[PDB]
Amino acid sequence: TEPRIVATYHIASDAERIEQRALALAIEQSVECPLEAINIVGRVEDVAELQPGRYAVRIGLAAATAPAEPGQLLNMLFGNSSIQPDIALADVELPAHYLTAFGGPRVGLAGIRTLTGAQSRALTASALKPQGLSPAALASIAHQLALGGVDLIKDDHGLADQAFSPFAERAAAVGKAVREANAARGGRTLYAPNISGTLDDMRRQLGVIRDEGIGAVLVAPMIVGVSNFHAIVKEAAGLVVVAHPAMAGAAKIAAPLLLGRLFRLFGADATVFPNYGGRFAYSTASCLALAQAARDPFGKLNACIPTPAGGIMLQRVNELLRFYGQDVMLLIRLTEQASRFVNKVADYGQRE
Amino acid sequence: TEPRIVATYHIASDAERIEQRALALAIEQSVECPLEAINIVGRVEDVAELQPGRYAVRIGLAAATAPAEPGQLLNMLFGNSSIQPDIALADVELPAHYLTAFGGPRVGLAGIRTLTGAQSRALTASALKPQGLSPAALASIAHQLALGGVDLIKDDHGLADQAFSPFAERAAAVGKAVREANAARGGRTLYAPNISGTLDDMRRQLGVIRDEGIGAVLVAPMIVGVSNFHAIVKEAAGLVVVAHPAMAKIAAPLLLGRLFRLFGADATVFPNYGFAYSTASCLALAQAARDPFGKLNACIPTPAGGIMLQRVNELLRFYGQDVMLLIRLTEQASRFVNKVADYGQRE
Repeated sequence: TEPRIVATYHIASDAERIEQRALALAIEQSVECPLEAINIVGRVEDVAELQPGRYAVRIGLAAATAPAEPGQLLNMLFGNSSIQPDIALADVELPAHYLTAFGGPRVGLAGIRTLTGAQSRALTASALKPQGLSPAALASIAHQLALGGVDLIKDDHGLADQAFSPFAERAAAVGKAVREANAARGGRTLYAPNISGTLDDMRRQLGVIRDEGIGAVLVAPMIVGVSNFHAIVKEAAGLVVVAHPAMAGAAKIAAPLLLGRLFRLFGADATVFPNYGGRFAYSTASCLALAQAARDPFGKLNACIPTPAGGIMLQRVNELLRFYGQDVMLLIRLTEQASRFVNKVADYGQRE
Repeated sequence: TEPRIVATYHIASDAERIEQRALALAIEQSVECPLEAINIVGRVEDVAELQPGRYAVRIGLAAATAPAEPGQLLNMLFGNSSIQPDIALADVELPAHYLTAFGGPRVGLAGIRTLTGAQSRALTASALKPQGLSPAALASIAHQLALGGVDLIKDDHGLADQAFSPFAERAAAVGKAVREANAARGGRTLYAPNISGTLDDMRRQLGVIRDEGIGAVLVAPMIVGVSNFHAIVKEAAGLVVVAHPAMAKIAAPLLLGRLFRLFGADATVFPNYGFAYSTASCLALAQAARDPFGKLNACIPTPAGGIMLQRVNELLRFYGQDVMLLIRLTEQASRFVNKVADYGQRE
């Protein structure tokens, strides 16, 4: 008897129709047949009331149907049900063999700490914006940020391979600028350029990263396909792999499960998400759960650093470090103001 | 002045906050900067009240930010905003150069008609289920379906490369069985096996399809990444490319109809109103798939649902005959196929 995947879904339904709805869900994410058309059919393990009108439903899905293949796993978890308006995928309990197969973060929270020199303090990141800029202007900005002691500099997630500032030219100009800053200040700032397109495009761009001696990379798994994201993770070669959540909301998969657990499972070393109280609508509950899914014990897998983003000002730093603890990377006269932020973070939870 | 992409979004907002929300939208899908941090910024071209609490917002996005690269285009259209709960992407008006570059369906509605032998009638499809059967048992089902004159046989979208029926073994067994059936009844039934995994996995599986002489392929673009779906379309070599909506808030007509078509889908599967799709949405999806769209071929809308013998005439009145309805197996199959063939002709 092979152990099942237990997926938890949240369903908007009545008490009258919830039992029926749950069975239909088991079918939809299994054989997708009437029973008359027929170990493989999904089992309704449990139905619980979260509150009136909203249920949690545990479904046992035959592992046979979903090999350790990211796309196919997602397919069996939520492929068809994603089209329904009354359902969200909330959590997934995978058999241990899935965790070993996928392998999780290759560098992880501990690895990034070592690379950046952040022993115990929280880390800092910034993005290169706006995307209209030439690689030189982007480079100049990166230089100022890195001069300020920021741990990780990432591309705007919108930056890809535009004539504006083609990937090759941008990675060179920026990576060069970050190195120079590191040398002058004795820094260990990382740069994560955004790789894009087909798997062919992504590997070519990874080629440039490696050739330029760049130490990190940014990828939006839900854009490029999780199966390809995972493939790149396996080719990353000690690079810090930073995941971005672009298009993660297109289907109703809960953020903590997706950006936290699944992204981590597939190989993300850091994972970007909109902080509560930022421009987006994540609850504090969700942000905390996301952080925990990224960090907490999960088989033998490395932790992934939660990387919150939003209106993160000098005034928010202590709040966020109280909220998240110090195992977090906060994403926010440039060099001066950057140093201000960096020093505020470093000073957290130590003697005045 | 290069023409902009004009994306239309639907927003849940009040009259007091809508103008502001619209501006923030324009920024979010553009520079994603405060203005203090800086023709790239998105332009709010128009704001209109659909119903109280619901606005349609037209945003002019600089084409330079979104090359003709499927993933990146989706990125700039809705990457970030897909995270927000108050917005949906409803339509997109692309500069003609986008249509030319992507190329649309290589076979199209006309081409599938020719391959299938369906001159003017609606077409028919069925899926191989349940998942978990051996390649031989799947093959046997395929044979019975094809014997009934069904135009296209697709893998269950859930079928991939599982141990119980590996892609190579399934494609061979099922492809053979469909050919047999064809030779026996003088048929032209197509088989579309589901390809998946990484782009490497997809090309290997595509290689098996071509080696087996199979005439179609099934792909879920939102699973495999639209950029890779489009890469496969360019390698499909005259195979009918059938899109499946697995993992598809982008409005269904825009995504399954227009965008899938744009990227190269020759047929597009979607849940019929008869899931939660409205009749309005199903009709619009059909139209997005079929109607004039630059010089691009039409993509055949392929509705799926509890489509029964008693539903055929309804659905053909609804969609017209440029449609492929998805749904003693041979006797009951033949009965569906003949019903479809008989629609809108003299008794």
